[PDB]
Amino acid sequence: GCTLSAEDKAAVERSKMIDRNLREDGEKAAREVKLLLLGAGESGKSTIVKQMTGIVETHFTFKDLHFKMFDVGGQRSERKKWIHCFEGVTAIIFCVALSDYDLVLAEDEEMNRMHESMKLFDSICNNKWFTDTSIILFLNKKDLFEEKIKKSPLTICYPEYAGSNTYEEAAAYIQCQFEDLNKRKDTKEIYTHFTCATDTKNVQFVFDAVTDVIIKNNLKDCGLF
Amino acid sequence: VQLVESGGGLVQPGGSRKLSCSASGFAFSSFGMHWVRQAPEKGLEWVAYISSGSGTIYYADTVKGRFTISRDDPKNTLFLQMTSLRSEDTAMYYCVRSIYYYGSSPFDFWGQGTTLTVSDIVMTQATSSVPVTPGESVSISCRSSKSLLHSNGNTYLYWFLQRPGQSPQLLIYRMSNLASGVPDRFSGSGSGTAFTLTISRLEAEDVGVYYCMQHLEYPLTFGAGTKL
Amino acid sequence: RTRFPFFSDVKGDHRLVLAAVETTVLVLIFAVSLLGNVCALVLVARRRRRGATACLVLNLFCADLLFISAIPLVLAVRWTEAWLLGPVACHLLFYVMTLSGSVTILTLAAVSLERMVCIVHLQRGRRARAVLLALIWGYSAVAALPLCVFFRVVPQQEISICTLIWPIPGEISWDVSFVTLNFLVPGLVIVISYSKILQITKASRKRLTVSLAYSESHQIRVSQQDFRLFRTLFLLMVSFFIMWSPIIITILLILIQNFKQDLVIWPSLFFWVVAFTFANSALNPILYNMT
Amino acid sequence: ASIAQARKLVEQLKMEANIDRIKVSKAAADLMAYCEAHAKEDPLLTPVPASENPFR
Amino acid sequence: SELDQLRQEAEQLKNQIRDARKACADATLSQITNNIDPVGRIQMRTRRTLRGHLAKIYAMHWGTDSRLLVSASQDGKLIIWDSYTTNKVHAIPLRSSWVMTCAYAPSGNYVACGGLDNICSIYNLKTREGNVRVSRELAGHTGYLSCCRFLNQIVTSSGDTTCALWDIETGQQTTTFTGHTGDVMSLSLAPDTRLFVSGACDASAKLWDVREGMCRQTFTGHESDINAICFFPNGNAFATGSDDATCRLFDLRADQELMTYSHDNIICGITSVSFSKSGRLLLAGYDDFNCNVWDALKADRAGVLAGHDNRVSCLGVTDDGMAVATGSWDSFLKIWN
Ligand SMILES: Cc1ccc(-c2ccc(F)cc2COc2ccc(CCC(=O)O)cc2)cc1
Repeated sequence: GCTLSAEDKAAVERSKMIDRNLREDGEKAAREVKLLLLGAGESGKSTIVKQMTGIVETHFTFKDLHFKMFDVGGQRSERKKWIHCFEGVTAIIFCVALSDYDLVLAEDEEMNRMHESMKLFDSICNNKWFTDTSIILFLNKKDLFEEKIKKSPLTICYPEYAGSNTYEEAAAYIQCQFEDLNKRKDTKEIYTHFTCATDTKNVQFVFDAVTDVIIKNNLKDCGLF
Repeated sequence: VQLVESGGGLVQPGGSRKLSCSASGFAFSSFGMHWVRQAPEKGLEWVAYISSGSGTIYYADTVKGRFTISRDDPKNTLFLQMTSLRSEDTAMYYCVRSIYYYGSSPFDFWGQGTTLTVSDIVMTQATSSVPVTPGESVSISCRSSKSLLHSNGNTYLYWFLQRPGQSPQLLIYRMSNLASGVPDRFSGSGSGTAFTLTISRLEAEDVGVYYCMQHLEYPLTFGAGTKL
Repeated sequence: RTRFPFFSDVKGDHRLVLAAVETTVLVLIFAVSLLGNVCALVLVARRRRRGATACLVLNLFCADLLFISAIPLVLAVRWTEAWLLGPVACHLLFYVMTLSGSVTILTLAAVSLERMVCIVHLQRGRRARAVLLALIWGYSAVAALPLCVFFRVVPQQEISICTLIWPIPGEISWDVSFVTLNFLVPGLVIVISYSKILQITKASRKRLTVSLAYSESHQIRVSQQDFRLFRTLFLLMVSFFIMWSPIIITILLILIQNFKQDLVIWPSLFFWVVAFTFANSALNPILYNMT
Repeated sequence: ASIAQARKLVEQLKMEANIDRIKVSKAAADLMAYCEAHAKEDPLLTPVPASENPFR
Repeated sequence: SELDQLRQEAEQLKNQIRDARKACADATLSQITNNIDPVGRIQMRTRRTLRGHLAKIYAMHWGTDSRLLVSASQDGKLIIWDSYTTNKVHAIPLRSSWVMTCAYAPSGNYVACGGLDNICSIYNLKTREGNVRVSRELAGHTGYLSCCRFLNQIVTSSGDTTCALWDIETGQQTTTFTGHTGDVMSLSLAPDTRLFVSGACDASAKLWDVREGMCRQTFTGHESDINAICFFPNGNAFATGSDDATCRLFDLRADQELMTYSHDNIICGITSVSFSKSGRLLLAGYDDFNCNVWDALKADRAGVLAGHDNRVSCLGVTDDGMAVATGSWDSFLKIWN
């Protein structure tokens, strides 16, 4: 700062003000939760986003916490070329419809729809960019589930299934089937939830799960975990 | 872009006053500001300077201890509080915006003026009048005490132009760069301590006084100027 | 009249073996603590730009270097006898040692409180950390100042020893204040901070259970995970109270020796508590660097 | 009717096949000549002195 | 059927093209370039370290004066650097923080910025108000924007397998380039700004004529997606980096491959590719946190720039040729020399 001209000193001061503004902006942007919302076609994301062109961003505020929901449903492209852009999200909200027994894909009627969602869940849970991001698994439309199960046996989707054909026993089986796809049982935690179309506790469940994730991360980077 | 000034008028000696400049049409919070006066002697004299974020304030050695410069960003105002106004403080104060980054023009836009009547590198410029009929090239010369060429390659010389009845405006910054909106008829050159400004085709819009200024270090000193 | 020496032994029972053993263990502690703390500190400095966190742990790492740098004088005196050393260092040696101990304890408490406020107050200043470190160093200097001015060289054949000279009054008024304000306040601070961390973790864990989110064979993982965290916190809880306790009890014993006038404090019994305290300087970079 | 897309692809392939090609030896020689006629003007290849260097 | 007849005719035509390509090959570049003097070893020290980004850096472009830089990061920021004094000239906040490309105007007046929002914003640096404002937002791509290059004309590539030449004065695509079957990842502009090249995940690179909007040539040979592409300084050669840890040097006149640059110790893909001022060196940023520097006229390696703590995301050599910038996911740029 001894051989600098007056204009050089003024430029350095301007740069320092720029750094101050950048630091304030980055501190304001690190106090907000970022949730990446995934799912399959007609899974129930429309109800999920209501109950709480590229990327669709959604703002939410619960208690003193701010949430940024990154819907990526409308961007049909090669997923592996841009999915790493979302590395570092707080959580991945994965929505699955429980009414996917008698429903089949329009492009291929011979293929079941539940397995189509299991393939996406396996691909995104075992991805090399999300080896430490927790997954909040929502199971939507449990009101149509309790009336479809009585007329259409669940054994059509699972030839190896063996149990009572009721809601409270099939829900546990489907939850375990979805949760068994996690090959990282120690770094990632799945927070399964059974929800209907007219439930108002989804945002509180999301808040509880994200507070747990925040607690675990703070214990991890402080060295205690 | 506009800077409108107020707070002038006749004041008895020994009193005090405040000059206020209001900025309208640009990001005032990112511009450093200067107060530059001009006595009826037609010699511009830099008075004060306040930085962009108000983190740096400079004064001319003549006015230290009596003048206070302060900026307010939310309402876009600039204040000069003047205490113990001596008889040598009769002038027409101008406010100048100024921005400093790589490749900018630090004296592009000037204010309009506030009359105030109370009841160092030296710049030697060629002459006081150059009577030349329109159509021919005109050359003006300016010299400094020591060299203005810094070690980084920049030479901090500025050429201005004040028309009769108007405020000055930037013609050339750093001896070779032409300002925005200035026709390419003007050009500047030189080296070391000797600098020249040449106009290829003088017209009726080039009549006025020309000033050479240094920005190597504070305080900033203006040349006497030559009338055309 | 009869003062208590600190580092001076007759060695009339066994010849030269105690000196060798003390010297070997002392140099082993010197080497291991030096290497462990220097490697921990260089890793912390490397991770300074990437983590960008108010770790505050490096202060403890640099504070242990003062213990390891005051070790060789004590070792040389142990190898020698009669305190064949200059009167100037008698003022500074125990002063820097007490400074090291006090700043280590204070940084332990500060790290615990920082962790508690980090987890309790969910994440999703910088100069405040520096001013707090300066404040704790200054307070440690103020508290340890009496130790550098009250040392005196006295012959005890006559044998020279550097020992403390005190006015009963004043001695207790400083000993009690020092122990209370540097071993019972940091102890309670670390206790309440780690207890609050445990209660927050348990509350979150048992609040997720009400809104059913754990399936079968997944509560096993959270139970095996809620015990691997309690064990780490418990060992951090207990190491502070089993490493800095011998020095406190021996300080109290030295105070009580003046009134009891017994042989409770032996010249050989000392310098082993001090070796155990030096062992904390080598233990510290292991506990607070689990990576 | 995918006939239009197939015909467009065939037309593109037919257009691309009407381009004359020089031997690879000539292109290699041109690349070598360009790399040898600008050797003195490559600061990264031949390091310049400290005075010349703007980043020193 | 008619479709089958057209398919077999196209297969025969491709066979003819392949035969024409292989009939003009006499000697590999490494056999003609066997008697020249090897470069040897090249060492570059980190002259500057540009800090200030608080997220992963995806884009970086050099100004034509070889002094000013622009860099785009996922924290929603576009920063312009002095790169001599390490000063920051401008800090531009973006409406969409998912930026994956940025460009610098050759006149130094405008900057381009695009990403997962499908929109290419164009910002005016030199205004009279003193602030940088959005001069124009360009929309019309249905996939993510992967690259943009100034030519009041800019050419962009998208994730919808199509490229587009625009008109900033109006705002509408004057030309649309179609023919890629996969996402187009990289763009490269010739020194004469008349023929550009785009590589796609189709493992193919197409050469397009700007004036006519017609694909001159198609180059294949990679076994995976193409992430980065560049021209030789004389505009007569390619430089493609793919995900199979190989770089390739295609020739425009011969319509054929010349060199493949690969080593067994490298198993990760290439993210960025650039030449030197004379084209003798070929830089390449890799996934394993470092940037190799190959001898390009030969095939041997020359140097390693391993001063980065994460994947090298962007790379660039000045117009003068004095320095090399290098950005990474660790949020730091480094000017080498
Ligand atoms: C809070 C804290 C911090 C650090 C240490 C520590 C550690 C290592 C070591 F070697 C010596 C010490 C302490 O050194 C003395 C203190 C008091 C006295 C008083 C004797 C009388 O009154 O006669 C004599 C010696 C203890 C407590």
